[PDB]
Amino acid sequence: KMHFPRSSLQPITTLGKSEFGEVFLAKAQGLEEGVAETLVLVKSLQSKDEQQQLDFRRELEMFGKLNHANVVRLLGLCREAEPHYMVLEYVDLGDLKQFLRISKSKDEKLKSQPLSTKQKVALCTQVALGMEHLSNNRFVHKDLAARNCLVSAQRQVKVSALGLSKDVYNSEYYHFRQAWVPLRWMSPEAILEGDFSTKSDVWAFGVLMWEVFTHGEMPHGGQADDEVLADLQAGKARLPQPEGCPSKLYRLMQRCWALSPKDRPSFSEIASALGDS
Repeated sequence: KMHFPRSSLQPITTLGKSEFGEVFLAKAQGLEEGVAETLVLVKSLQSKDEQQQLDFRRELEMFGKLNHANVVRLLGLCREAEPHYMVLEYVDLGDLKQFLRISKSKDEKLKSQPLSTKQKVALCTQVALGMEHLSNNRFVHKDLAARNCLVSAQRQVKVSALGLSKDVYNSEYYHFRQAWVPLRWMSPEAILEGDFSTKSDVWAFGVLMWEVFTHGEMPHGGQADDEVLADLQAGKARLPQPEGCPSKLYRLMQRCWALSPKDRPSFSEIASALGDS
């Protein structure tokens, strides 16, 4: 495909483990013309299980096909030998969730740089633009959340797919029907029927906006996974309005959480709604 020699990868930091394998940062020598070494994100496929092989292929096909400022690029593939690697574009900072939590500590006495409403909207708009492109290209992400978005030091956002469910973000994944699913970001049809669509990505986007407006708080924090699932089954799952979130944008969040996927806004509609602000 877009073959890259693994011999030009110098591992720098292990980020964590996904259901596919290890996720690590590396310096990629002579990856882009002009630049000597490019810091990249590497996903390995250490699982020879059928489902994981198909998911790894699904991700590299998606990133390989998409081309947008708010979506990470597929920079290389190492499928010439074992284990296989997916080489993705990285950032100078890290994931969006980490950025949100560092911006505003729960301890008011610590130094902080809280995001203004304008800054929060700018982060949301960039994700909506990246997701509008992804969905325009008939793809379904299935794991949209702040942990899976990347941000630079100047708040430029890119939709990615890290899925560090085994360690770093193990608290955001739930053991359900023999799989580790992102429970607190899932619409009822996606988790209870396995029905994933652009509209299940719309529900997840609603949750992501909530994560931004709370400076990265856990959705339904203080409720155990089992309670979250039972509330979702009963149609009682309701994220509260964060303080500092305008009424207009919370109602938009609420329409993303419509029970029927047919009543949720499309990404083009969300990108426009965010533009009024």
